[PDB]
Amino acid sequence: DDDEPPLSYEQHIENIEPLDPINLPLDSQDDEYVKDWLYDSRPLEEDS
Amino acid sequence: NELHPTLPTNHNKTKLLKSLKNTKYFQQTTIDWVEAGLQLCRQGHNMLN
Amino acid sequence: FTKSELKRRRKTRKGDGPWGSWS
Amino acid sequence: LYTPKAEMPPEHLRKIINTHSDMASKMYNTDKKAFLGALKYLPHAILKLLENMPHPWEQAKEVKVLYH
Amino acid sequence: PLPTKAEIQECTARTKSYIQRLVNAKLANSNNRASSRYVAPANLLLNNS
Amino acid sequence: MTSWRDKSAKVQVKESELPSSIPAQTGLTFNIWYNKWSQGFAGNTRFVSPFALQPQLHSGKTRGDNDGQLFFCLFFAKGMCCLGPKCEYLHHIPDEEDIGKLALRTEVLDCFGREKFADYREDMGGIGSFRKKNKTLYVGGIDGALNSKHLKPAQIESRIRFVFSRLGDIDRIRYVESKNCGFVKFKYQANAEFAKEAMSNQTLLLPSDKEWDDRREGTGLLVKWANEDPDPAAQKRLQEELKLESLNMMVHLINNNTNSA
Amino acid sequence: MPRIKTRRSKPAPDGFEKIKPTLTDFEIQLRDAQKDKSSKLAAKSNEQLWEIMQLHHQRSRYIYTLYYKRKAISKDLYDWLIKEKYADKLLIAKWRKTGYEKLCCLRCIQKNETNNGSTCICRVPRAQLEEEARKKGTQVSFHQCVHCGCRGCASTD
Ligand SMILES: [Zn+2]
Ligand SMILES: [Zn+2]
Ligand SMILES: [Zn+2]
Ligand SMILES: [Zn+2]
Repeated sequence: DDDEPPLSYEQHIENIEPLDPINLPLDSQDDEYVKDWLYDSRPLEEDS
Repeated sequence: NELHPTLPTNHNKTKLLKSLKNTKYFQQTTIDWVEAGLQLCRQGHNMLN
Repeated sequence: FTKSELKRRRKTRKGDGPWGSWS
Repeated sequence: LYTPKAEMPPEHLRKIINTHSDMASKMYNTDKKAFLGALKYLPHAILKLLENMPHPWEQAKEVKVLYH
Repeated sequence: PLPTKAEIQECTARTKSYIQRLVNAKLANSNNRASSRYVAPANLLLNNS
Repeated sequence: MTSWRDKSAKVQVKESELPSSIPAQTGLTFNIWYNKWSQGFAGNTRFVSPFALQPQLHSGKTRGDNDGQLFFCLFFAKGMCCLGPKCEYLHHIPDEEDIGKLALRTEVLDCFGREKFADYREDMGGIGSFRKKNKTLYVGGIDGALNSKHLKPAQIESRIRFVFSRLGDIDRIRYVESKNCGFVKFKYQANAEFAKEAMSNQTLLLPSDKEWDDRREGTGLLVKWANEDPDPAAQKRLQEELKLESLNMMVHLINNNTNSA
Repeated sequence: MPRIKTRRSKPAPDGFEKIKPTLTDFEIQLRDAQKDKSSKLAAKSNEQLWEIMQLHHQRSRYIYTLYYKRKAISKDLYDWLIKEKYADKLLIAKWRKTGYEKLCCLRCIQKNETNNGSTCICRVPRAQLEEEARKKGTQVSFHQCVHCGCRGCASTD
């Protein structure tokens, strides 16, 4: 609602567990090369 | 879009974020995106008000 | 100043430092 | 003679925004001007926010911000 | 007499430098960020005391 | 020394005890840029200061004493400084040693560091003019200060003589009953600047009086800069002192040409 | 990799449960320091910002002395603390240098922030400041720096 202010990040958002993001279930035999890193924030970022 | 190409200029060396970074009045950190969105809504509400 | 002196003068501070106050 | 930018704590930003909720004091007279002069740059700030939006496969995204 | 060729160049380069210093004053004073694209200390005072 | 340099300055007001930064409501909506109230009819908007300076009590050493601060704490004069001994500015009545430090600086700005202006404010309030070295205060608004006590015509002058004597050396004190106002002239401009912000919006109640619980309901007394004194009994004294100032300067000035030659 | 315990976040290594009650005490002080305590003074408002830079320093000294000084935690724990932002990667990296042992924060050595090309004055040794004020015949005028309230970071004192 427009009357209520935007609730602060830290009193409300930061403490709660986030949720389950959208992910395909995957096949461990078909998708084994990508299944570890496909849903990273930046995939393969640390892999030299 | 393909018919009328607008080519960028090469002398555009001053970007906005980079020139603001050189100033002592801007500091840098990493926060969550949803925090950065709510900060911008509170900042933008103050700017108009 | 000597190292034994500076070791002694840094114990004058009320806190441990860097926020320990000479005052 | 260039060292890079110093990477402040996240709480240092956080208190400042909490502090400027009610600028009733006389001390905020320059900082009110800084709100008002920042309005022309706000449009750029909306772009950098929306282009960095978390995609549906991400719970939370930690972005690197530059603040006044 | 017409002005000599060495005389017009002494007056052109004095005037051209004065004009270009004025234009660079106008572009730098404008609040457009896209105007630095198109562009004194240790003074003595008190009889250099 | 014994009253001032002996102790350290004390915290006058706790920081929670400070007043709210928003003013008392005289309007419908509060304006955020200009920290005032907008859709309102009018208001007297002047109120009695809840705080006051006890000079022999609150004075003491501060941080600016060790730092060599030239300027006095404006809130110390209002009785409102919450920093106490941690404050950057001075916390004592100005002395001849202090004003001698301010001698190069007093010409353009007051003892509190605030810059003076070209001409006076219209009502003769505010900071002051650098064109005139005014050392005389106009003590006005005494009726609301006393909370409408009659008292005497001249017991009013006793309270004015009592309070302003704590704030520095006095040239003279004149009270005018028909105009219901006082004229206090100080030895130094710096004391007059200090006593002006010290005594703005104050009360003269003296606790023993019966209205001391209702010192807050009243108006408060205006301390404003004073105009020139219109009687020729005083006018001739001005050109006499201006003569004597000129003779003391020429002796100082021919010594400059002596060193110049 | 974030601060928030996400599902992409990696579970903690072995030695973390021993140091977790110490780290929570820094964490609850940072929640109370950001509490928006409305203070109308400029001298008090930044003074509360000085508490935050102190607690971020003191949490990072703690993890610094666990790993480099006393060797009390493993490297697999210590890298997990940096990726989960419990410690400052770049501030600890200055404490390993010789002149920067007791560094105040990263901001007080940035040469571009200042009007001169200088560090903050809290980098200057106290005995040097006492010597320069002695020649002037005054006490030293510096008490607390404007960036984070330091009182001297110099490794000699
Ligand atoms: Zn004070
Ligand atoms: Zn420091
Ligand atoms: Zn620092
Ligand atoms: Zn500093």
